[PDB]
Amino acid sequence: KGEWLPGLASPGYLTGSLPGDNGFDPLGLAEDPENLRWFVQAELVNGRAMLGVAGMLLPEVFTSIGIINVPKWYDAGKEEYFASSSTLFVIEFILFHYVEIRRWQDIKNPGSVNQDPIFKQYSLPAGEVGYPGGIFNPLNFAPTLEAKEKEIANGRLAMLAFLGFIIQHNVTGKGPFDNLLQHISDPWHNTIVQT
Amino acid sequence: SGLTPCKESKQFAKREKQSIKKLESSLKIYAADSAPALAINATIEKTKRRFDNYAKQGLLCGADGLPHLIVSGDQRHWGEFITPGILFLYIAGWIGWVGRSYLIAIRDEKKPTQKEIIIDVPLASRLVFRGFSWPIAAYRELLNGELVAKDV
Amino acid sequence: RDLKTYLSVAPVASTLWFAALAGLLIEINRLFPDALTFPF
Amino acid sequence: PSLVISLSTGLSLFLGRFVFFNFQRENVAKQVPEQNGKGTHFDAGDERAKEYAGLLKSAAAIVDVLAWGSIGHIVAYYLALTTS
Amino acid sequence: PRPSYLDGSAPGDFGFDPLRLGEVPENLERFKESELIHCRWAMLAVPGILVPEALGLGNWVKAQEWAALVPWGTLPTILVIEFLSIAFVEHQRSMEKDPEKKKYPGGAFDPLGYSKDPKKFHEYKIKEVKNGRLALLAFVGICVQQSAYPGTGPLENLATHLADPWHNNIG
Ligand code: CLA
Ligand code: CLA
Ligand code: CLA
Ligand SMILES: CC1=C(/C=C/C(C)=C/C=C/C(C)=C\C=C\C=C(C)\C=C\C=C(C)\C=C\C2=C(C)CCCC2(C)C)C(C)(C)CCC1
Ligand SMILES: O=P(O)(O)OC[C@H](O)CO
Repeated sequence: KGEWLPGLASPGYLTGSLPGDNGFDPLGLAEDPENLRWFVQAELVNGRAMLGVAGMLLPEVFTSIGIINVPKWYDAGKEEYFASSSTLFVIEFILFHYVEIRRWQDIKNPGSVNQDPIFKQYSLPAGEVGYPGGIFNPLNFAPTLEAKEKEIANGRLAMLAFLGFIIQHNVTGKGPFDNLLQHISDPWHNTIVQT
Repeated sequence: SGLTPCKESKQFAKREKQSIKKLESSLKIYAADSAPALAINATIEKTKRRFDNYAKQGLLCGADGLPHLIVSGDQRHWGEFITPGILFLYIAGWIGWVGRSYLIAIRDEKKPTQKEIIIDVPLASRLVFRGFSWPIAAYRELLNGELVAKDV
Repeated sequence: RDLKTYLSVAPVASTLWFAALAGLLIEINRLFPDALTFPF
Repeated sequence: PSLVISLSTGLSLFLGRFVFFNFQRENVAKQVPEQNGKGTHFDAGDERAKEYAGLLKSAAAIVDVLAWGSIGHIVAYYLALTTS
Repeated sequence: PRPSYLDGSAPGDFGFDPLRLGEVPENLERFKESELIHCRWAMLAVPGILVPEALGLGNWVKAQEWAALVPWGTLPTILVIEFLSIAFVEHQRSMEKDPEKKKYPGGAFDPLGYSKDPKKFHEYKIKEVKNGRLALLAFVGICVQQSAYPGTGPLENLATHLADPWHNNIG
């Protein structure tokens, strides 16, 4: 597709077949095709940030006027539990454990599309490692093609967005949104330059 | 860890006072307003400062009155070895990975030794930053980080 | 003028590199002297 | 009491003779006895020892007797010593 | 995928040997025999440690403290009996003719004749293992749990009491 810099030029590995291709691999990590197929998966799973960054941002701005009285994202350690914290990790771990390995196989051989315990029923019908249709897409949207590039691009910004959140928190000692609104206190003086 | 922290230390505290008095003894012969004066006083504030900082960051200090580092891995004292250690290996690998990447690029064609004594090839095309992500050499390991000529 | 560059690309490179490295290290020590640990 | 000795020495003899006898002998066949060169005895003129090994009994040599019993006594003393 | 030797026809064979432990055939038959026995002792035992606890006996651990401090109610007495006997049986079982009686001795050991059946004998087998592997796992669960020294059952009671108690662990 496009190019991140007009000169220098895209590498041969960056054909454009992949959604979100812009010829940006100055270092050269993804040069071995096996290397890409793995980093392609990592970019999607990391990218899909989005879920979280929106998860730490939006509830912070829903508690803007006093609609909800929930603690900050960096204060939600306790007691956000009807079962205490240490209960939840194990539950989160054990089962995520299960989902993650199954997801793992599809990267090497697709796969595990079928249901399991189920006595007499269907299985996922799909193709492509990074994106599995099925209830994963109950609406049955369009696995196109551009969105696949939309998906990425939004995930990439979210990533940078996360990196922003955590850093900014440090120094700006408080909320990435207070932050956001401390800047708005007529900026032009409210810059990171301050810190 | 029979050591009691540099804060509640009487020896390490005494050692601070001993050092600055000796420095103060020296400025008495130069007359303030003079050069050797600040240099001595600038040395004194640095002395007070380093003693002040060591007590802040923890540092246990033995009976001798000097800080002893703990490298057991204790979370309370990670900054004494692990965190600087992680920083070292990062730079240590980075150098290792950049150097290896160079000799590899040189080998095909040319006179390879020409590039070794003279490197009018700087970072080759752009090899240095490649080290920013050296740890991804773990993925080079699963493929061909090693040659199969001798043993496995 | 190709010649001067190469000239600067022999073991001298090492001196320039180590001079630049020393300068960096010393200046780092000026801003942060008496460093027995990494506390952040 | 001396009784502990005999009971244990007694059981051992029983075991070697009936319960474990086959296994022992089996291992020995697949094992001995010396090599050089090969076979020892060829030089170092010593060298079994067939007679004492000879036993008109349906199996158990005398050596076996000494061998099995000794283990038994050790155990007996082991226990006898131990209680005190 | 599936290892080359693990066909699937074997009783309890689901394709698991990540370290290729049974790649060598004559020892794979050795391990298969070793499995049931480990399985047989264990299955016998778990009930052994649960029912007594159910009747009330401070768990299997306290069950064993008596020796530490009729008929033959003495550690010395019992030990010899446990010893000489468990020796008689076993190191007799060795037979090593037709994989320890095909690993299924049958005969007198099948007084009720479930071995006679063709397919039932095989389905009976796969059932026996799976239950067995289940025990082995349970035993380990019990051991790890008991390593804190309270109760295999009482443990259930404690969790049952509340889902709130948390293991954490290292974790
Ligand atoms: C997990 C995150 C992640 C992953 C796995 C990928 C993976 C990929 N990218 Mg992507 N990218 C990302 C984030 C990511 N990207 C972000 C946030 C941006 C915005 C700049 C981009 C912009 C981008 C462009 C323009 C292109 C790609 C492309 C690619 C593909 C080829 C290059 C490659 O192998 O990447 C290697 C994976 C890594 C290098 C992961 C580790 C990176 C380091 C360790 C993180 C740095 C942290 C941060 C800088 C710390 C602070 C620094 C300090 C100075 C403040 C590959 C699928 C190329 C493509 O063709 O897409 C198909 C393409 O041209 N990416
Ligand atoms: C993907 C990351 C992610 C995302 C997207 C979210 C998103 C959200 N979180 Mg969450 N969270 C996360 C991660 C994330 N979280 C993590 C990792 C933790 C640690 C556990 C938490 C812990 C947490 C807690 C403790 C809570 C949340 C809550 C919420 C919701 C906040 C808004 C709300 O109260 O309900 C949404 C707002 C509405 C539904 C408004 C409409 C209400 C209807 C229409 C009723 C009508 C009432 C009346 C008629 C309206 C008139 C009112 C008028 C007077 C103004 C929001 C969906 C809060 C929540 O659970 O929400 C219920 C809250 O309790 N999170
Ligand atoms: C027979 C299998 C089995 C069963 C039924 C249990 C049951 C229980 N365990 Mg145990 N456990 C097991 C095996 C098992 N465990 C093994 C093999 C280990 C060694 C790692 C442990 C280590 C362990 C610890 C440290 C603790 C328990 C605790 C508990 C109790 C509830 C809390 C809990 O489970 O935390 C979660 C523990 C695990 C998830 C360990 C993994 C065990 C496997 C996944 C369960 C069996 C697998 C199988 C698919 C189960 C399906 C159900 C069916 C078998 C009935 C509950 C009675 C807790 C307790 O003491 O509460 C009072 C406690 O903290 N277990
Ligand atoms: C933790 C810790 C500790 C410990 C440690 C240890 C003990 C460990 C270890 C370790 C080990 C025991 C390791 C090993 C190994 C191995 C091998 C086998 C190797 C390798 C390698 C390679 C291959 C490399 C390569 C490269 C790179 C990658 C970089 C650059 C260089 C080159 C290029 C050279 C202490 C406690 C002390 C301290 C604290 C922390
Ligand atoms: O294509 P862009 O301009 O949205 O580039 C992506 C940003 O650098 C962050 O995702």
